Amino acid sequence: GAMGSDEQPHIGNYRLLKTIGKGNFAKVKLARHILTGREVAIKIIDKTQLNPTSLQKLFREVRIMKILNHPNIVKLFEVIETEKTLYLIMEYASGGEVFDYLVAHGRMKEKEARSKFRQIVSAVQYCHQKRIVHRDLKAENLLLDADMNIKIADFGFSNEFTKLDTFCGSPPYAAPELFQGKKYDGPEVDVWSLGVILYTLVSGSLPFDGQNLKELRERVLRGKYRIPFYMSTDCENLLKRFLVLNPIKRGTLEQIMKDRWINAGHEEDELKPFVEPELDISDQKRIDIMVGMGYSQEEIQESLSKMKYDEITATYLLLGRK
Amino acid sequence: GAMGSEQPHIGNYRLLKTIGKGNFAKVKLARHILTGREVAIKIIDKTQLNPTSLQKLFREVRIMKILNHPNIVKLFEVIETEKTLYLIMEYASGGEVFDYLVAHGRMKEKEARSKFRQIVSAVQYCHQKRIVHRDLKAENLLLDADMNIKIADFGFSNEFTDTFCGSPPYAAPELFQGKKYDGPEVDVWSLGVILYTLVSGSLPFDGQNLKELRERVLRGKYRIPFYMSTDCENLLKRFLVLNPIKRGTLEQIMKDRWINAGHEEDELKPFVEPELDISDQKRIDIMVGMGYSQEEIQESLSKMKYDEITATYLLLGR
Repeated sequence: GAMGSDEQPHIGNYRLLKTIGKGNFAKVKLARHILTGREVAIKIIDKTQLNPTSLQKLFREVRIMKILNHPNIVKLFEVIETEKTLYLIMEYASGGEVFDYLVAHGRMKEKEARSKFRQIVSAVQYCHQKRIVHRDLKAENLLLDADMNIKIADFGFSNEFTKLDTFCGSPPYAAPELFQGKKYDGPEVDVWSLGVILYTLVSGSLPFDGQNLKELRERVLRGKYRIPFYMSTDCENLLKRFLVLNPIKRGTLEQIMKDRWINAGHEEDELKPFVEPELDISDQKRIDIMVGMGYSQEEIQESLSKMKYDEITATYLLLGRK
Repeated sequence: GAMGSEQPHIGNYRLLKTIGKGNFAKVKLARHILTGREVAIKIIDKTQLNPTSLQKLFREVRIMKILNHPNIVKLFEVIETEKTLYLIMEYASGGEVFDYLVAHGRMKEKEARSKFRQIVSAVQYCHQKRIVHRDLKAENLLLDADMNIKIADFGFSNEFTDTFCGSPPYAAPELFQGKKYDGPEVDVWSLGVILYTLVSGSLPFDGQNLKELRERVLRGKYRIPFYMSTDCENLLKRFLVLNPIKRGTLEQIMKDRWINAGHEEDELKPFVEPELDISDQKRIDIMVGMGYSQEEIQESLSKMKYDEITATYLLLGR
């Protein structure tokens, strides 16, 4: 309700700073957590505009979001739900989109590229192991935070909840089996997209481009791409593992993590499937601070163990980093 | 005498369809004439048994007489002839829990909860009577007409029920470590596997052959579906513990949050067999109406003979 003399609007314990994404059934605002100081990105979804089927799908998606806990996937911090609106307090990536960065600053050096691709392959692999496939990757799915770390956004989140824009991003990342008419589900598809993502990181360009769809299709179906003169032969070899026309001949991410290029300069640190560490819900330094914010220990233990995504849990998580 | 070439009888029971045929034993649906109640009769050809099998058979009869729990198939009466043995017991019309799962999908946690309290109670009770199964399968959990659990053949061999069919997936990891495979801990692990089926509608560990099964059981990792409450997940982490020493005890597990949700003042606690009421006049008067003497009733009921009076009295209880 109005909070502070002459300040910005608030939802829940969050100060709303500025709209940083508009479009369709959803807005996104930058916000600051009053209790804690952290900045967050808050999804605002108009429930009003949604039918009961959408509504139910949305909630199950929000449930998936809760399960995703990876250093490179944007984390969910809190759900505030009103009568007309749904507020998803997400982790904030100020860096922008990866591909945008690439256009602005040119290609990445293979070392820089490797560091990011490791994170991307780790993140997308973690999602596959949980049987979450996206099958629709666009530039808009890969973000950078203020620390130039990869944050994957909206993975497993359907497009209804992010307007006539649905097909802008997809074709350059779509796998050839879409244009052939063979089945277009399965992690195989995502793998195709990841190879494309690799290419843009090290070349600063799309491996398959086109002035129109006809032209993009032609190239994608044919699967041929410049190996720019600067591209190390190991990088060329990695690409061969991702961009194979026949989907069953593509490498799984689990195998690909063993590749010579992905592991270069990481002798003792071979990339592996990510093992989710048990969330410590007993950090007493953190609990004491919240006691100080006027929350009872009884109530903290409860929201934490229950793992409800309310203001208590959020504060804890945000206290943080994260 | 005969019933007319119409269904045959044995004792006070009329014999309807056969519901299970195995080697050594058959099971027939039957109706108890005096009372109308539906029963299952296990018919065992003594004729074809060597002394050892005979003894195993009688141990299983001893064990049924001890176990009395609303969720363990009860014994009502025994009829023995020099050559045939009939055990008259509760009918479970619902079939096997796992079958019901496969047919109708997983239960909602509220539903899985109330079945699981029944299962936990019953096994803890057997452990309390010092009876440990070490061989939990799907066919050990049946459902009755009212959707209540009825554990069958707990504490038995399977000689009188093809045998290694269902048990590997419920087998405890120590089975594949050449250690000792006894102790209630094994039953506890299996119980963890059963939870998984109730809430998921499938198995936590599976494989196309023994090796594959072993590898997954030994690793002890398993999928947590999106729909599964974190409380349910936490409770599972108390049963599916690779180290037999670190596995939760039933008596402690009964106090779990999940186990008790929607039962705030009615927490799960070890079962306490009440003393059998042998003094229900309402029933006794009905029985005297059937031609039984007042005192032959006490004779039978005190001693607890599993004869025609005892069966009649208990059957009148339901």
